[PDB]
Amino acid sequence: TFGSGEADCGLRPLFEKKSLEDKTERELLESYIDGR
Amino acid sequence: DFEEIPEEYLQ
Amino acid sequence: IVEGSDAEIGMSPWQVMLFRKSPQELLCGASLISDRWVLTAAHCLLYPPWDKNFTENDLLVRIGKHSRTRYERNIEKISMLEKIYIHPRYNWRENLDRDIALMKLKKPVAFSDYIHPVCLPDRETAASLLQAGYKGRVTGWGNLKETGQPSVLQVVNLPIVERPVCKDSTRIRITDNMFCAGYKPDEGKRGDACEGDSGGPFVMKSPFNNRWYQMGIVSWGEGCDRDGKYGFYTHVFRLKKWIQKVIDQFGE
Ligand SMILES: NC(=[NH2+])c1ccc2nc(C(O)(O)c3nc4ccc(C(N)=[NH2+])cc4[nH]3)[nH]c2c1
Ligand code: NA
Ligand SMILES: [Zn+2]
Ligand SMILES: [Zn+2]
Ligand SMILES: [Zn+2]
Repeated sequence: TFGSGEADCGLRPLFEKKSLEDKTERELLESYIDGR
Repeated sequence: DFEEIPEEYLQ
Repeated sequence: IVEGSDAEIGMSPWQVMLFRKSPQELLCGASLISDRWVLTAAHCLLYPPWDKNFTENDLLVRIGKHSRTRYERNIEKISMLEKIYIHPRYNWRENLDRDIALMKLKKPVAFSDYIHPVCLPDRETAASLLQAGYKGRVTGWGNLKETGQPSVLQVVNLPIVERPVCKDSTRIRITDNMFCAGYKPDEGKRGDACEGDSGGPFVMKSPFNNRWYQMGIVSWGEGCDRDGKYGFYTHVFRLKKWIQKVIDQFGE
């Protein structure tokens, strides 16, 4: 809705919320010169 | 191509 | 989407579908930002050059989908609009500057594993993630080739391109409210949004708090996946104050 979203925004029930990744999110994080 | 949707969403 | 693959179930829970009542056809893509607001591209609604001027009553919003043509019973929710608000300075005459619009749904929608809103970025997220070389993701039920429609939602991840390059690829004047994305002819990769994917989201996953933020809206392009060309997206953050304003003026 506003800044940084809504509160519960951007965290997907089937992925983030269960600590599961989708098959290509790695690419994205890897392009920000790697993440973690 | 699209499938019919429940009449109630048109009204 | 061209050269993109099918999405996974609940991969883009915020992807929305603007649907025309009569004829019943896909109009554009859109995203869910709260339980009553949907964010899309203004030209999906108003574009005088082609006599397009949609009103509340002419659209439907379908959330929770995967399939393009089927009414996924018990999985998708169909809402009506209460109000459509187009940015007052949207420029359809020259370059689709401030191509952004907000729709308020009649009633709030409930989230599920298939419906969830996306986050709108804040100055610090926008500044750290909108760098050239960083990839974002676009999704939609649009054409697969310029000249060929998918059954399922498609996804493609594209690098953000340096503004000078975006500029040197078109004769249209680029403003600071747009950014372009795509692979260089030289990078050996393809992908792009295409007709039908407009209004949908370009999102990035913050490596800081693992949330997905919608950085752009699919705005325009010169064809779909031509080499040397790119796709332009509305800069959500640069227009966020406008968003905030209608939301805390007309609701939430
Ligand atoms: N029948 C419709 N509902 C419709 C709506 C908007 C359209 N806008 C165009 C376009 O033809 O103006 C158009 N929208 C684009 C969005 C992304 C890209 C891209 N990145 N290749 C190209 C685009 N071209 N045709 C359209 C058709
Ligand atoms: Na290109
Ligand atoms: Zn939740
Ligand atoms: Zn379009
Ligand atoms: Zn086109």
